[PDB]
Amino acid sequence: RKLRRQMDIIVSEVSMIRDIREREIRIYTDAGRICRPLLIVEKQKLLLKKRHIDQLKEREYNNYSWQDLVASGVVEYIDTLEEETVMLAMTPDDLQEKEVAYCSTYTHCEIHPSMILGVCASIIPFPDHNQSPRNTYQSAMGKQAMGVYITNFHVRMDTLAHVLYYPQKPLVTTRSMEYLRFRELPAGINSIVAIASYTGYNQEDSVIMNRSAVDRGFFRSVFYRSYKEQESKKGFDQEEVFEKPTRETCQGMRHAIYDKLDDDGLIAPGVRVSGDDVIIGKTVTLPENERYTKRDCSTFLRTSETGIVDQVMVTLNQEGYKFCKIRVRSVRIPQIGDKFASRHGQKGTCGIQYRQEDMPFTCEGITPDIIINPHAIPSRMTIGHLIECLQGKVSANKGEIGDATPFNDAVNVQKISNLLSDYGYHLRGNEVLYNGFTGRKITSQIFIGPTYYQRLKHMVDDKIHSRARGPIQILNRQPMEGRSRDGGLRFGEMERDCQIAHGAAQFLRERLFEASDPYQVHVCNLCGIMAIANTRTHTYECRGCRNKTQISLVRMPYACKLLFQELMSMSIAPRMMSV
Amino acid sequence: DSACPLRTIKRVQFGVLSPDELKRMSVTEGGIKYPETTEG
Amino acid sequence: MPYANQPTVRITELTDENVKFIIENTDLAVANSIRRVFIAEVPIIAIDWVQIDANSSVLHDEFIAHRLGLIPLISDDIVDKLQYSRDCTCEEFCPECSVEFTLDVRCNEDQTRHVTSRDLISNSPRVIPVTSRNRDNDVEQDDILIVKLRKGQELRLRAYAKKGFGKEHAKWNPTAGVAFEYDPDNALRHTVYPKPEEWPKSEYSELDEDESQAPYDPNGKPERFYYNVESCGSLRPETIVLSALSGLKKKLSDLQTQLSHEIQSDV
Amino acid sequence: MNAPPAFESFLLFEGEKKITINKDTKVPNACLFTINKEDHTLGNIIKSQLLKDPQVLFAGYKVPHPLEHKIIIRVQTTPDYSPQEAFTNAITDLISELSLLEERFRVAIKDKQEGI
Amino acid sequence: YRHLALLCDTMTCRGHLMAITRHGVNRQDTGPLMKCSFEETVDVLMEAAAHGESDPMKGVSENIMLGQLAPAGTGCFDLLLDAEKCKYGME
Amino acid sequence: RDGKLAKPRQLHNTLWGMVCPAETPEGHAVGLVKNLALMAYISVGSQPS
Amino acid sequence: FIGKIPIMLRSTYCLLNGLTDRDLCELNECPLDPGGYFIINGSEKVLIA
Amino acid sequence: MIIPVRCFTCGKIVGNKWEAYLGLLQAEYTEGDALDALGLKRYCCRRMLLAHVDLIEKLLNYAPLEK
Amino acid sequence: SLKQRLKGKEGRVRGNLMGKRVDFSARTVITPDPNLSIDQVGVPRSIAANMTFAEIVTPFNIDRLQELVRRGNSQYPGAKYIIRDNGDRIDLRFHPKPSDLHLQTGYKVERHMCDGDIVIFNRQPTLHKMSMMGHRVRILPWSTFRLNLSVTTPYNADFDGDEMNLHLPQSLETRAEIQELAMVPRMIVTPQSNRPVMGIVQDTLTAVRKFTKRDVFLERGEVMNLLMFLSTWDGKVPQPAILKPRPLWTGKQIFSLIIPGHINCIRTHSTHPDDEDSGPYKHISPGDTKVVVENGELIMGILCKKSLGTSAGSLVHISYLEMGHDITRLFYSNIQTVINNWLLIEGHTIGIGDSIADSKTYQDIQNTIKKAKQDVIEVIEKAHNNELEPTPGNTLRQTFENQVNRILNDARDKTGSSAQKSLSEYNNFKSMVVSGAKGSKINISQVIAVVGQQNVEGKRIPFGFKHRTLPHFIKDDYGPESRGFVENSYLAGLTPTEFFFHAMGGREGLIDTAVKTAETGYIQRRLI
Amino acid sequence: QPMIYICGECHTENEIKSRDPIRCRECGYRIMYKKRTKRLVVFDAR
Ligand SMILES: [Mg+2]
Ligand SMILES: [Mg+2]
Ligand SMILES: [Zn+2]
Ligand SMILES: [Zn+2]
Ligand SMILES: [Zn+2]
Ligand SMILES: [Zn+2]
Repeated sequence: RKLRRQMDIIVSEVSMIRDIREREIRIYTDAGRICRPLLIVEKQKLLLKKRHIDQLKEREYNNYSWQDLVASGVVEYIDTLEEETVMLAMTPDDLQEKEVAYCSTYTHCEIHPSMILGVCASIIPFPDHNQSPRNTYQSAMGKQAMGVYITNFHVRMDTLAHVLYYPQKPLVTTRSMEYLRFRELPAGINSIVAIASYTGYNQEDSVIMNRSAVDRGFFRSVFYRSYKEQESKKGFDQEEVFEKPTRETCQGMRHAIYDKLDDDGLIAPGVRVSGDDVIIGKTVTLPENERYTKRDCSTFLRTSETGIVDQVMVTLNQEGYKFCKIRVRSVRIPQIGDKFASRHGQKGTCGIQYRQEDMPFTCEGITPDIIINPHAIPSRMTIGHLIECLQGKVSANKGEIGDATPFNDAVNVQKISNLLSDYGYHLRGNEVLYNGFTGRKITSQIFIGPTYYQRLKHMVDDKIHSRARGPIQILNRQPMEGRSRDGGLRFGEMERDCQIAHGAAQFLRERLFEASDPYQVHVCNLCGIMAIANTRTHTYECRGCRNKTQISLVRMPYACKLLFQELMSMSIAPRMMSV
Repeated sequence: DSACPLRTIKRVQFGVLSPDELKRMSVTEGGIKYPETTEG
Repeated sequence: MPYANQPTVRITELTDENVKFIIENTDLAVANSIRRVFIAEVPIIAIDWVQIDANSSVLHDEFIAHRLGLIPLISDDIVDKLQYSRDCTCEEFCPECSVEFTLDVRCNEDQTRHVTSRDLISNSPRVIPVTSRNRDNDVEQDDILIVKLRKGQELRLRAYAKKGFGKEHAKWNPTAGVAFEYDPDNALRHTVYPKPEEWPKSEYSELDEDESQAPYDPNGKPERFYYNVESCGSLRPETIVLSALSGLKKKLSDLQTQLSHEIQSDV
Repeated sequence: MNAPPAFESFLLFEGEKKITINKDTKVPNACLFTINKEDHTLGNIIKSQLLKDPQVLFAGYKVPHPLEHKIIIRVQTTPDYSPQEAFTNAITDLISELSLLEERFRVAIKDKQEGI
Repeated sequence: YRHLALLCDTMTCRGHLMAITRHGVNRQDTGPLMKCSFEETVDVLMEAAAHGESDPMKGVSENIMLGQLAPAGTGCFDLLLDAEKCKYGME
Repeated sequence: RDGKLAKPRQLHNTLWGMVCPAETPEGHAVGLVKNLALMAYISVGSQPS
Repeated sequence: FIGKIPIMLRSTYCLLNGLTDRDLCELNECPLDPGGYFIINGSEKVLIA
Repeated sequence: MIIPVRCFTCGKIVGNKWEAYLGLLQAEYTEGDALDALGLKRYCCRRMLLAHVDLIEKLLNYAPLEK
Repeated sequence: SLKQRLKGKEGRVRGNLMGKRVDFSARTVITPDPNLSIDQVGVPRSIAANMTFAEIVTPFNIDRLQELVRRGNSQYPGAKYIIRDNGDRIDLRFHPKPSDLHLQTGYKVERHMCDGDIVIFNRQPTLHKMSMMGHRVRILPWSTFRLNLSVTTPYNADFDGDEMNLHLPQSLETRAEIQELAMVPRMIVTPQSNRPVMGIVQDTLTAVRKFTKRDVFLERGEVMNLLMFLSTWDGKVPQPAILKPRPLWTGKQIFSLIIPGHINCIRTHSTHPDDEDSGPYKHISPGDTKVVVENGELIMGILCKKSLGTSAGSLVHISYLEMGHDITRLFYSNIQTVINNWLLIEGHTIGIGDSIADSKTYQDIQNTIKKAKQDVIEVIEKAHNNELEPTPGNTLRQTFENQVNRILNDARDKTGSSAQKSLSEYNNFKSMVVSGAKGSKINISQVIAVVGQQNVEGKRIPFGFKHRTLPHFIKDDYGPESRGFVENSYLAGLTPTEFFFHAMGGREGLIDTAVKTAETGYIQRRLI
Repeated sequence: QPMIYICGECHTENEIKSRDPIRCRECGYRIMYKKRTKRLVVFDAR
């Protein structure tokens, strides 16, 4: 250890584990050991002294860095096998002092306990007041929020992007945020939330969002898709070329408006594409043997994607061909359906958007931007949400970004309450509100304050399906995805079981026969083999028995027809015996 | 169409498909003998 | 019609950015409705048609269009002589239902060119300048840094401003914050404070320091409704209040004329 | 996108009528008023002035759906006074109220501007 | 109690203590189309073919498969038409 | 099958400061996909001569 | 010549290893992007431990 | 990405008060006194500047594709 | 290899034959809508302009259906196809002169879905019979489905991103089948448990609890505004409870005008003293605990989950049994509307003012938790002195764990009882728990009390760190703080050891949720 | 006026035809961006 704290064996992970009772020493020098930086405690006294903190404070002027701290032997890397041989203190302020002695031989000391939390879990403020499942749910949702994901997003051409218009720093921030660079690239807005049950449209995890707010920029976002198209020449004379396929003088126009395409074959930037629009135009050449030789193979935009063209790029890929990438920009305003979620593990969907005149208001015209329901708090015990609203109130009034470092004994709820009462509000954070519909005061006093909400990337315009009678498959003649977004919904075994339970034979018949795959087959009464040769000259005939009089009609799924045919193809003869 | 308006299948009897029945039922008279799809 | 109210109003502040007035001897419904027509149905002029024919700014086109439509426009006395662009007998614009704007800025210097309100040049001198460009004869006052653009980036747009209610969009919302308060000492007990002592004391309260609430007034009802409007520059406060009252009068009179047509059309 | 244009909340569509008048057969003198393309700005004032009468036994209003633009006001009156008369008298009372208040407010603005 | 009763009685109905699963239906007299669905459609199908069995098509899954009105629920009965009553019904 | 069904999804006392206790996919891969703590560093490798 | 080993972005052997913020911007790169992802056929790939 | 033109909650035109705010900050003024000095006197009109990432500056450091 | 075409999942018999993909289906996120009856769903205009319904032209429908054909696919209420006698389909978009199209008797007109159609609504995973109930449509504009709140309990739906499937029947026989067999009013009482499957839910429930208190008095304007909302109303305002000094209607009166018909019931509010029914005041309750609905009028009581939600003998249950499905489904859209508009005047919130208790109670909590730790130390000393005797049938470790766990659990229970007796009638936690909306007594504890022992696999936090639980504790530490006990509240924070231990406790719950999600339909498939 | 493209690194309007060596002049960079359209697009400022 005396060597590893200066230099002979790499101050980095060369663990030394002396297992006393077992009588072994185990020195590991290999890749894959998760180490951890921990201070050193010699004789119940830290090796870190004010000289080190002062030298580190003047970091930019000195050449004193973390490496000079590790060379000085005050911080060493303890891996896990060495951790089962050391006695730690969480905070030096205690656990190194005198009382009825818990431990008199400490060996190390945590730098700060909030370093057991990862990146996506260091965002959540007051993560010690929340329930742990909610903290994991936040570590999940915090990876699905919208924001400036990187600064150079105007020169990235990514398949899917999302840029929140006006993001904000948090007001109640964890002190480990300046290292994840969240003040630089945030992912939310500091909405004024009020835990009220205003009119009913926020029950069961739902939110009432101010329409005036969303109409002044609150939570707008752009959705930058990016399509791709290569210009291949695979077989000789099977050349594909970017070119506006005009009309006859080329075949396969597919009946779409090609007005947008420039002569090159690519739409120009700033042209409001739509559903029945073609973005790229290719014309592959026929084999020149057996219209002109140019077929039409033009990329079509799906109706689920609309917007305006932002960039058009042309270049040679590594395969050498010409290769383009268009970028279609779409502005999304938050509306009924979109998912918003706090930093504390509470997700909801906007159920209605009232206007400023209709929302509640305090004595000073402050209207809530979001009204989450109270029923979300008790069964989830996210009491870090409440404290976050309170600290955000005190912060917005005072003027300093509040501190919500997880394990800090100088941020008590009582202190936040006194700070808030020092500024003219109710100390617990409640305020008397009014009802914008009528004007009367709401009897109970609604909890209101600025909390940090996020816009998740689950917008409802990306989730609507609807199939009336659409594209059918070639083999099974079951429904299939097409141009429009919907190809169908499965009527699985569980739904079949439920409809069996109801007793609805007719609806189950419709769902499994007449809404998926209806078919009529002519079958021979004598031999159940359906190989009748029906004709519009009215000659029903069964080769196999020499019988043209005993043919009957049978309705059955084309799936059942294909099954009986794939069976007949194995010499298994299924005989639909109508008698 | 007009062939004994639709009757519902009441039984499905399984069996092996004889050679004579398959030959009589087949629509290719001689049987497929040219491995190519189309010539001209 | 022998059942009307005779209200009394007295003002307490008339700054060029807010008015504070107490409306006495009125019903609560009428007070809340006057507030709602402050926030919702007072007509203001704002941009509602942008055509960006040159944009190199790091902000995209919809961003500039939005941020530009949320610029406030002096709409003091030329909103009563404009007609909603729907009832105009014209095609999409005219000097009677619009105010044409233009913008043309490119940064040819190294230091960033802050594009401001001043850069928006209008077609009508007094009808609308962009606010924060009130006058020069009488602070940066760039009503927004609408875009910051570096060397080589340009911005050319052509904006038209129509007249609108605030129910159509938050653009045409004259008021910043409409404050409302009645019974500041909680006499009617329309809120039932738990621990009435911790609650702060209203600005309009008339209560000693030892007392927390006012005693219960069983017979009384809401009266003496307090207000404090503000302005986004687009319309002076006094005019906001007057136009709200005129708009409510017009709403009710249109309702009455349609009701008369309906009653007389029926038996 | 199924998102209504914001101008639907105050503009009549094709020939849809601004105010319609039915009669409910539950009680003797009641009358339902469907006011179209309005909201609480014009509901609660009419209700709270239809209620200061000594002859209107029932004044109340309802916005049946907040995503739709409609209100219904129900007025039941004494066997002398008709509901139509009660509604029209309430609307005239409100217009007189607001006219008085506008004149008072002009006087007050001028007084504050100059007399002080 | 109805549901526990019916499930226990279904399990203990053939005297055995049948594993009420695919292992159970493999040891019943259900037709080839029923067991066709469970695990290995082609093997039970070929076995039933070489032997020449028949599926009476009285089950529910068979009629549901062949796109016909399942013998249970709204389909348990058949409807006719009445002439003498249709006399009383001019218009 | 290399890990002989030793319960891997549980949080182990050994994960202190090496893996975040509150970051794991809430679906089927619960406890399997773990994220690294904020000060956790992996050894790079050193010859033992 | 024996091949082309992929290069981890912002490693010591990248074209971005010792460049400042302004240089990164001149090469059109975010000075906050961490590094640690290969670029294989245009798509960034990260190697999960 | 740039200082919003209006407070989301109370509509107060706040887009003109950001360069003045940065000026006051580089003038030894604290954030509370700077916000009160600029007239912002509510939660909402204050959170617009108190918590605002000004990314257009780190987004202007990239050269433009048009010359 | 044909045998492989006919094989397991994605095969024919199971994939393309038993469970197919169906036409006339939609799916979008669910969002609440308290203004819709329990038998109604709100479909956007896109999903309604896509889906159609084949309607036959009888001489009754002929003018209307020709107007619909005239409108065309473009405008919303229109038609997509016209199917002639022989069965040949005409596409209303590609006719050169659509006006020339004349329809006769027998033609079909596939018309866009319109308000009043029946659709089957499903939430995967469809477990019980009450997960494919059928509703009427109401086309109200925004791009999300919208269903009432009392219908969230059947579907097990919460409006945090759930999608729900809409199937539109396409014939009169199937529409009638669903109308007379599967509608949501006909599926209130489940045959599985003799219970109502859908009862009043959280917000309306806390609101009715606060509304049926005997101290709630309404006045003229409020009672008229509320009566405006209940659809089954005679039109006669009842004579108020308090007449002079001022006309004041009580809450139970207005609630008596929404009880359907003459229902007779007797129930018990949650906060009912057990010995209240034994001494005097047995029928004049001093806290309104006893609910007595006698002849349709709420004579006395305070309503809660034990009185109008998903329970045997409930007011909703006997409402169904006695008055029929239609009157009962009117009994749900009147409670919701009335009380959910009264909630605008009353209001409900939750704040830090409720997650705090008075100082005396916080000191009582701390004193109990100190005594508990001292007694655990006493047990540990008896164990290290070898004076502990094994309880009959258990080892010494087992009796040690039993005694320490009994002390800790009695500590948590007494701490929680003191916490719950520290509350005020105006507290909102207590309102939501004595109502029935959400939260249990254990949560009111864990917010102002000890959080409690964190068990993992049914035991205290193991010695997974070589005879310790974490490197901060010394070896052989069986004390409370060293193996799970979290003495701090949620308001007072969690010390870093307690936070890791609480995470160790909650990971088991997440794993349990994962395994239950994996096993949802296993037994059901196996024994269907 | 043929299709006008812009070089990603020297920022010059290159104006190349249908058949084209997509490289740029005076700077051989293959990456090229198309120029914004000249048909007007109208944004509602809301
Ligand atoms: Mg769910
Ligand atoms: Mg739920
Ligand atoms: Zn035959
Ligand atoms: Zn005009
Ligand atoms: Zn504000
Ligand atoms: Zn070039």
